[PDB]
Amino acid sequence: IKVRENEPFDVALRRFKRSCEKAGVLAEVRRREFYEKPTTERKRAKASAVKRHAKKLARENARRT
Amino acid sequence: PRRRVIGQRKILPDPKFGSELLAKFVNILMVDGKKSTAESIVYSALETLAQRSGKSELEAFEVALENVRPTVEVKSRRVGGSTYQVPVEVRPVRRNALAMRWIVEAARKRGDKSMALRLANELSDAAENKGTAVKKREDVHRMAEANKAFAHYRW
Amino acid sequence: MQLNITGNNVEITEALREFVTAKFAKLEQYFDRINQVYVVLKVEKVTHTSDATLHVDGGELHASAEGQDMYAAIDGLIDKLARQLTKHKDKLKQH
Amino acid sequence: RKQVSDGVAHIHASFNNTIVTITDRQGNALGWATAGGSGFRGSRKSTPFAAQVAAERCADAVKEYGIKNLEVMVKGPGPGRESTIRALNAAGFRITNITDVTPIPHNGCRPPKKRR
RNA sequence: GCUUGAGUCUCGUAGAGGGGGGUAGAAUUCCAGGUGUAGCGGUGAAAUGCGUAGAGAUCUGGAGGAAUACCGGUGGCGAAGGCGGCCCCCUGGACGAAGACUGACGCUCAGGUGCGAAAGCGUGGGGAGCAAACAGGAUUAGAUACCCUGGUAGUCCACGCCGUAAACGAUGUCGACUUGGAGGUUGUGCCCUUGAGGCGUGGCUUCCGGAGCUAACGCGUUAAGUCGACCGCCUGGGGAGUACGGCCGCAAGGUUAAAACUCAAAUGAAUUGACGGGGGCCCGCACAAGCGGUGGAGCAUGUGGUUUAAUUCGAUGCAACGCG
RNA sequence: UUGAGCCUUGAUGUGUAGGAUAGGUGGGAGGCUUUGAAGUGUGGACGCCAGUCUGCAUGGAGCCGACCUUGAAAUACCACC
RNA sequence: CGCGGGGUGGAGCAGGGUAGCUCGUCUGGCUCAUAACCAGAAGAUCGUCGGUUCAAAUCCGGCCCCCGCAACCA
Repeated sequence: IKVRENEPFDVALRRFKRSCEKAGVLAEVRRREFYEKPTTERKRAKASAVKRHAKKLARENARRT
Repeated sequence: PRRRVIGQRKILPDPKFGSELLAKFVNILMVDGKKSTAESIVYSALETLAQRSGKSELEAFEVALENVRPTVEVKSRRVGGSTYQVPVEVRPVRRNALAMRWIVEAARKRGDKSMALRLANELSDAAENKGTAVKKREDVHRMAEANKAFAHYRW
Repeated sequence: MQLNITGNNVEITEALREFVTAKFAKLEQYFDRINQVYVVLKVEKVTHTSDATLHVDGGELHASAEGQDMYAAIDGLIDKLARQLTKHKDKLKQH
Repeated sequence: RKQVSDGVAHIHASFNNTIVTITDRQGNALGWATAGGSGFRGSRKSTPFAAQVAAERCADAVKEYGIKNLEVMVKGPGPGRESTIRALNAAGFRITNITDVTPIPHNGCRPPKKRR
């Protein structure tokens, strides 16, 4: 966003700050208001997020190896 | 193949000079499995190289080979619904073998009378860099350097 | 496109040969450019059956259709081949 | 002429093309170069290498001004946007600041429809 | 009569609940000016389009419209539809703690009445962006579409009309009862607020599961369990939510709602396969990497076809065609 | 602010050959200099990146023409442009 | 019927000391092929004649074609 760091030049320390929220936002304002699909995608997201919570908690029983 | 990194086998060297690099070269123009007919043409083609260049015989052969060996090779890569020519850097054991194959395919055309002198003319012209074998190397690099826009590696 | 009409127990007439080539002129341009055709007509005591083997630039495609009076068999054979030719065409476009 | 020392190097970073221009502190331009004018046309305009050739073609024709230090502004979600800056510090420049100035609406005008 | 249902009041609390007015910043577009020069824009590629009359990029200033990034949350509120910047004014409901009060004042309703996304309609404005229609460029056998460049109604505001949605939780409202677990959100009581502590207790809400239920899928204290009150609705598939009639509407149309004829099925859930231009993983001269061929030449041979008195018969995609 | 024209001047015009960023023609071995030299403190223009001009010196009293190559010989000097 | 301007690969055109670029046309690569793009090559005695100097597509004459502006009130 704003790096005015000294020493050896290596954006390296720039992509830490910039790839934080500067491309996910511009790719989703890229097209389509949606107006109701955000809802669908949003609600599909957390039904798969608790799919990672309620399975990986139940996956610590055994591993067959 | 899918499996089987293949167990590589060796080649017996040339009798006249202690080299398997030229023994790899005589196996390429060996048509229909005729090695005595192959080895007689190449020995008659490199003694002709010595008088037409002044040097000794075997090191005049690779100085015509470093002028014809490539460094990058372009490939067809299938990505998406199309397929563009991505360039890739060549392994060295393929690099010389791709070079001496380009010499023979230029030697079967460029039609002069005998095969020994057909090979002997452009082995000189590879060193002076005006023959048609070097024009295969430079037009490969002309296509790879035009396609420098395709690559996740920078060397 | 080269037709090769052949009949097993169905000796092909002249009206039937032009009926094949006029029908095979349809599935021509309208679907794909093709190399070489082998058409086989068969009668097996009930089923007027007609096969066809097309050769295209990619590979080969074959279809068979048994019908009612050897005219509806080829009419069902072309609709079986035309759908396989559109599936093969869009497999080679991928835009 | 004016022989200015410190400048600003804006980098436009669209998907289809990358434009790099060089201005001064006051904001009026000096020279520019694009990836479509560097010989790359069509599918190769959207390559980070084509943004590098656009940079060194813009690093030349500003030798008349004598820039040794410049800031870097990047704008757009392009395939370049960082390979362009590597073609500038290698070209003999002192990169004081690197700044992201891409336009983000706090929800304003309606974008077009998703293409199918 | 009674207070347990229902309701009033006293204190608080949370909230994109609603209506009205103001205002802020980011961004798009346009206009004007400075600098600056040959490209920009777009795509799988390309062209239409824009630009040497100076575009695009960049900087300053201005105009205008619409929407409120982050916060933003299987979070909150509302009867549903729905509601997101900030500030003020008017205003609705829910909820909790401790009491006080009236004393069955309740529940549910055909008709009726109101509210009711989006599109549309009328009158008057406004019009940045987006974008039906339409126009051009592509793609294609064709492309009337998807893609591209433009672009008008519309989207916005005020006041009316429309009264429809997969208006969905495909689950009417109300009340009671019946094992649990993990949370979210929002009040509140007590104890050591002695520490973001511990114990409780309400409201709404999400998920997973027990009994039981269900054709199965699943539901599971917010039931689709066990019951009671009332209402709406269903009666094989097509025809058809259509015709006619009535009512309503400016119109589009909505609503109510058939029959003749026709079929022996239509359908739901699950099962095994098969298939997918679904996903993952693996192999094969399958591709790749190479070498030598075929297709072009004459000839040998087999077949199709034609011919003939007969050119015997069989083999016909791969897996018939130097085959029996 | 700005064209255009005139005057006064001041710069600039590397093909090849080649000691060299020689404009043309003509006259043409005399001017330059201690009115404080080459080298350079220096600052630019041009820049066909090779050479020339000018500002100030702390140096201080020097340099070319004819004689080498060129279609041409030298802003050696001067005149007309 | 005189003033001007232009005659350069197939075309459009750039350019006193050597003829260039896009298309089309010749291929290479690639594609399933046409394509699209990428990579090389041929494409001119510069309209024709003369001379102006060492040397002319360039500068000057005359001719031919063409586009302009007029003179267009026998």
